[PDB]
Amino acid sequence: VQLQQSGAEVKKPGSSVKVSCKASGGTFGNWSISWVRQAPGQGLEWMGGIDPSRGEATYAQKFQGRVTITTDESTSTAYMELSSLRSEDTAVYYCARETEQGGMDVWGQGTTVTVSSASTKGPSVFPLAPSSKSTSGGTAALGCLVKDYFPEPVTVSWNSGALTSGVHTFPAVLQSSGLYSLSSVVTVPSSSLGTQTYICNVNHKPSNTKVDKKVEPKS
Amino acid sequence: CPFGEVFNATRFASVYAWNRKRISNCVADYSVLYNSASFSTFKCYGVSPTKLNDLCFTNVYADSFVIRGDEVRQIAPGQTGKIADYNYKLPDDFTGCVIAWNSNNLDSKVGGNYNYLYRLFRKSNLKPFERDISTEIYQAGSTPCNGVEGFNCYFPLQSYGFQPTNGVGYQPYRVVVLSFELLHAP
Amino acid sequence: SYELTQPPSVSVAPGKTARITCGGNNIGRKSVHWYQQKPGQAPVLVVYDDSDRPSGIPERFSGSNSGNTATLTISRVEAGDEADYYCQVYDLFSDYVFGTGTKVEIKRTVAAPSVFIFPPSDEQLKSGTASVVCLLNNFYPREAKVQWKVDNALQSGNSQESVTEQDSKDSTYSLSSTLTLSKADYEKHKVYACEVTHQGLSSPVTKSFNRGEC
Repeated sequence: VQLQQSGAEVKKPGSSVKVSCKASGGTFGNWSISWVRQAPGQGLEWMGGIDPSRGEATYAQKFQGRVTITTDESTSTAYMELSSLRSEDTAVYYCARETEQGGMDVWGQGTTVTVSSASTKGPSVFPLAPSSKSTSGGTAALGCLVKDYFPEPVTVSWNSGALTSGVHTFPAVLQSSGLYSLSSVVTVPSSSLGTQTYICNVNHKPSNTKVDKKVEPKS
Repeated sequence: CPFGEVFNATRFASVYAWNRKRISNCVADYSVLYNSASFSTFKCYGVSPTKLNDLCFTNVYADSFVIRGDEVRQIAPGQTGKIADYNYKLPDDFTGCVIAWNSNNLDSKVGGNYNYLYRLFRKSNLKPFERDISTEIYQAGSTPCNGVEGFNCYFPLQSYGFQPTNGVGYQPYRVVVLSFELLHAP
Repeated sequence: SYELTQPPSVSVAPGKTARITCGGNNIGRKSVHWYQQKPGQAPVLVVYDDSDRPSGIPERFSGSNSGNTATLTISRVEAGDEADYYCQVYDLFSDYVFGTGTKVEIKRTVAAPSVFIFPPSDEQLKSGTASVVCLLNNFYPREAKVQWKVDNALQSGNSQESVTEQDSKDSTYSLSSTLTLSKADYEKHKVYACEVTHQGLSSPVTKSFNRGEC
């Protein structure tokens, strides 16, 4: 039995979002459904749930009055609608099956909802060039700075997947401008710096932006 | 002080027709009851709760019934909802204790247990400790019903669907309310 | 009940037994559940109904619940167990309540970071902004202090930090600090320096460059 959620959403402050959860077990059966959310770097927060065959939903105290939970009988689909969105409703939203003993069993994969006044924007990618005055252990560090994109998911690989050993791709930070920023670095043999090519492959699907950036020693 | 088969009773009443047991004066000890892990909740009002019995009291009443898990919160002073409004009402100045526990393994059945009922519609709220088992058809529109059930003319009682695979909020809970009487003639 | 308290983290050597407690008034009357969560993933139920294991969860996960404390025990801890763990109950008055979450990390010997500083690129400066990056690579423990100086002026409030998850091979962390400034300010100053404090450095290490001198 398994739960498919709808895709990521970007919303402006004040608007509303409607998220769906489709059960693969064919039909909802005789079990209850909860919705749970989790803001970046925070814990899990129950918002409400419903007995699909009972048609009346209940909601956490906060959220009461701006969350609506409903189910589509024929399609085996649950819905959570949150309105008057605000920045702090930026979160991953989960649906989950409630258990007979008071827990949650099968979880959907999560739906990212970003609430912001920012507009979709692809990153620009800047080199973090290996130091010329460089380093014993024989090890040099280089990388790429993936600056001010929106919204959130950027992926980064090196040399199209051939380079993974020394790679650290940091979680993004949100800048006060409202745009996100990330770096990815890798330690390499300083011997290799004039011969081996290092390319960071950046993908920002929300803006259809892919960039391959060669990083090499500066002049 | 014979709290035995109050809690033990194989058989519990619907909340709209809640049961009542009169308990006057004998030896009643709250040292085990209050701390039992066998209850999901046990909360006292007007009593020194976690200071338990040094009370004395003239009569104690035990009211027992079954409701849905997410309605147990209505069995408390000053609450609102179908249960507190139309079924079992505690007074604001309530003095006594509220004990509940999950009874999914006794009260829910694979086809649904339609034996437990609650009052859905009522012309007015109950006063504290009133018990209304009347079954007048509820006139929901402006046209009188004359005892037919068609549209806007509703049988006032609805059945819980108690179904054992539902989440715990939809599962049946057995409730025991202990009211400490006292009055002015001990 | 209503609120569930968890320690922010437990730190355990490989093969030892981790214990994650979960406090709540009369939690022993409730049916405690525990979830494991790894980055970018949905929570996974690992213990339900105080002490039962779903199919597929290893033998090493155990649960208990008595009185005012519930506990998740992880025997013979390995790197695969690095994750956030949440306890959870249904309360009749507060509905579904989750604990604040405990991060399990693998304990390891002290390792000092390798420090690297990166100047802004000529490409970026063209657009009006300068980012200066400081990298702290492969250290333990996680606590570290990064201080930025520009011609000896301490920078306060204009940097953002980001840290990786604990590495599953060497149990270390890595950290980047990015200092933002305008192109005009960047090009008014000469000496850019990143000063790092860490256990396992006997004194702070400073990496620095001079603007224009490479």
